[PDB]
Amino acid sequence: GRTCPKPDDLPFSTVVPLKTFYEPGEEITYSCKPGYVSRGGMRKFICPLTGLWPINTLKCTPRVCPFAGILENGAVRYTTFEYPNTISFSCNTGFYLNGADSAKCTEEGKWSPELPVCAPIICPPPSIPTFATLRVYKPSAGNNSLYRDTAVFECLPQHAMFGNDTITCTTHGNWTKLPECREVKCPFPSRPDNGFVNYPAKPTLYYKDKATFGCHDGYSLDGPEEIECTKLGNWSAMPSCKASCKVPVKKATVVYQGERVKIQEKFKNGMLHGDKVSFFCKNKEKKCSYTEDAQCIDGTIEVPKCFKEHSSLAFWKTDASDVKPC
Ligand SMILES: *[C@@H]1O[C@H](CO)[C@@H](O[C@@H]2O[C@H](CO)[C@@H](O[C@@H]3O[C@H](CO[C@H]4O[C@H](CO)[C@@H](O)[C@H](O)[C@@H]4O[C@@H]4O[C@H](CO)[C@@H](O)[C@H](O)[C@H]4NC(C)=O)[C@@H](O)[C@H](O[C@H]4O[C@H](CO)[C@@H](O)[C@H](O)[C@@H]4O[C@@H]4O[C@H](CO)[C@@H](O[C@@H]5O[C@H](CO)[C@@H](O)[C@H](O)[C@@H]5O)[C@H](O)[C@H]4NC(C)=O)[C@@H]3O)[C@H](O)[C@H]2NC(C)=O)[C@H](O)[C@H]1NC(C)=O
Ligand SMILES: *[C@@H]1O[C@H](CO)[C@@H](O[C@@H]2O[C@H](CO)[C@@H](O[C@@H]3O[C@H](CO[C@H]4O[C@H](CO)[C@@H](O)[C@H](O)[C@@H]4O[C@@H]4O[C@H](CO)[C@@H](O)[C@H](O)[C@H]4NC(C)=O)[C@@H](O)[C@H](O[C@H]4O[C@H](CO)[C@@H](O)[C@H](O)[C@@H]4O[C@@H]4O[C@H](CO)[C@@H](O[C@H]5O[C@H](CO)[C@@H](O)[C@H](O)[C@@H]5O)[C@H](O)[C@H]4NC(C)=O)[C@@H]3O)[C@H](O)[C@H]2NC(C)=O)[C@H](O)[C@H]1NC(C)=O
Ligand SMILES: *[C@@H]1O[C@H](CO)[C@@H](O[C@@H]2O[C@H](CO)[C@@H](O[C@@H]3O[C@H](CO[C@@H]4O[C@H](CO)[C@@H](O)[C@H](O)[C@@H]4O[C@@H]4O[C@H](CO)[C@@H](O)[C@H](O)[C@H]4NC(C)=O)[C@@H](O)[C@H](O)[C@@H]3O)[C@H](O)[C@H]2NC(C)=O)[C@H](O)[C@H]1NC(C)=O
Ligand SMILES: *[C@@H]1O[C@H](CO)[C@@H](O[C@@H]2O[C@H](CO)[C@@H](O[C@H]3O[C@H](CO[C@H]4O[C@H](CO)[C@@H](O)[C@H](O)[C@@H]4O)[C@@H](O)[C@H](O[C@@H]4O[C@H](CO)[C@@H](O)[C@H](O)[C@@H]4O)[C@@H]3O)[C@H](O)[C@H]2NC(C)=O)[C@H](O)[C@H]1NC(C)=O
Repeated sequence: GRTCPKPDDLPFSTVVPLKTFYEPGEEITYSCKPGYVSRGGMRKFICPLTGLWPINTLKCTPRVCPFAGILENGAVRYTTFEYPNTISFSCNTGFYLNGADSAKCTEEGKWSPELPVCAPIICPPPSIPTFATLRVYKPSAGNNSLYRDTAVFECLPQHAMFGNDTITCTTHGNWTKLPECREVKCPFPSRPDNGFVNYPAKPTLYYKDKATFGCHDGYSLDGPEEIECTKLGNWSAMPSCKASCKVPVKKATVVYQGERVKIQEKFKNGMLHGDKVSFFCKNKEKKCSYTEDAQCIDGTIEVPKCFKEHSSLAFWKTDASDVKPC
């Protein structure tokens, strides 16, 4: 007699019982696979005497989970919302994901886990360190702060801040490192030889107290006029009063700070300690002029050997300063 052959394999379906041939009268059942549905549901068929399976209209399609394309204050990555697809979640800047960062459309057509929600990152009010005060703080969310809000500490008078005055509200709802404020003391600064020092009239000097230095005529400071008590207990500097130099020649054109000057004119009131200058010398061979340097150090300046004075107009090809350069 005729038999029906092995039934067609339709997409996303199973057939029960599955055999390679059937006697007329035997029943098969097509079902959608878990996670699929079809217009009509299960199709049952009985092998007819002709041995021909009739037409099967079963169309098995994925279950569709509910629309999950919008995360308030964030983003969803998805292709479609159908079984068995995963969707991914993330939050805009300043929000955190309250829930799982992914979810799956299950064979039952619901999301697992449940869809998350985005919420504002918040820090509680910050603690004030000891001997610190709070300059810049205003809450931006009820009484709490929002992500990347800042607070600024300043120390009490006579206290140095170790660390940094500005804290930020982090992603972890806690603030960045607090700074410490300790009291710091400096010794009295030493009066320099050939000068004086002024600092405030009181028995101890603290962080940020200023001392100013002066020199007697004929001396200048070899460092800054004003110094301050630093966070490490020492002073910003300790300058000396150093001796000025007499102009070492009666008349000469020199280079000072990259320009030609008359040394008698530019330094009519002496040369300060530090003042550097270049004297002009003649190369007799190549009939041209070169410079050698000289510096005022604590009342002494060494004019180069090559320099020849009584410079008006005399020596062949005139003053070294007026001769063509080498
Ligand atoms: C706000 O709120 C937040 C929420 O919690 C807080 O955030 C936390 O920050 C703290 C740290 O302050 C975190 O805890 C700590 O985690 C440290 C890092 O762990 C990583 O490395 C571990 C190595 O064993 C490993 O177990 C982890 O897997 C982890 O690794 C990584 O994985 C990520 C991916 O997920 C990768 O991207 C990373 O690249 C990868 N990194 C690594 C290294 O693999 C941890 O070190 C720290 O331990 C200290 O404190 C413990 C206190 O009980 C103590 O038991 C530990 O021993 C340790 O201490 C020190 O010991 C270590 C050695 O174990 C010393 O280090 C070495 O010295 C060797 C010399 O012999 C040298 O050879 C080595 O090279 C090395 O230098 C170290 O010197 C010791 N230090 C001291 C002082 O003794 C701790 O467990 C916490 O997990 C964070 N949580 C969160 C949610 O963020 C935040 O703190 C809050 N903020 C404020 C301001 O309060
Ligand atoms: C910045 O952030 C800070 C910190 O959070 C914040 O400061 C907070 O500010 C709020 C308000 O300014 C303070 O709190 C609450 O104030 C209560 C006083 O008033 C009420 O009455 C007025 C009347 O005009 C009404 O208008 C108010 O709305 C309010 O009453 C309401 O009453 C109706 C009745 O019709 C209810 O329908 C409402 O639910 C109720 N509303 C509210 C909001 O409560 C004060 O009494 C409360 O105190 C509570 O909660 C405290 C939590 O810390 C707790 O310490 C207290 O002890 C007290 O809790 C009491 O708990 C008892 C048990 O432990 C309970 O016992 C009896 O009741 C039940 C019976 O069923 C049983 O438990 C028991 O058998 C017994 O009979 C008490 O009932 C219960 N008391 C109350 C009143 O419920 C609230 O504090 C905050 O205190 C304050 N927080 C801090 C830390 O300062 C600030 O506002 C923020 N800044 C900004 C700008 O936002
Ligand atoms: C205590 O420690 C703190 C933590 O380390 C210190 O804070 C840090 O300060 C430094 C410098 O002050 C910050 O870094 C620098 O950032 C520069 C990048 O700046 C940007 O410029 C881009 C243009 O090319 C913009 O597209 C960016 O938006 C950004 O912005 C602007 O910056 C302007 C000032 O320059 C400002 O006027 C604008 O309003 C602002 N605009 C915007 C949108 O931001 C780099 O060029 C530098 O090389 C360097 O990286 C550093 O970021 C900051 N720490 C953190 C976590 O942000 C703090 O200084 C210290 N306190 C003390 C007293 O030392
Ligand atoms: C006011 O206060 C303090 C004194 O209380 C002064 O601080 C001192 O300043 C010096 C330099 O400014 C610092 O010490 C050393 O710093 C550098 C770099 O140090 C780094 O590199 C070393 C490797 O050499 C390594 O350990 C670390 O990575 C470190 O960060 C060094 O090059 C140098 O180190 C040596 O100093 C020795 C003298 O003590 C010599 O024998 C060595 O040959 C070499 O020069 C340098 O000394 C410190 O910060 C600090 N020192 C101490 C002891 O406290 C501060 O300068 C002063 N200011 C004023 C204005 O008076």
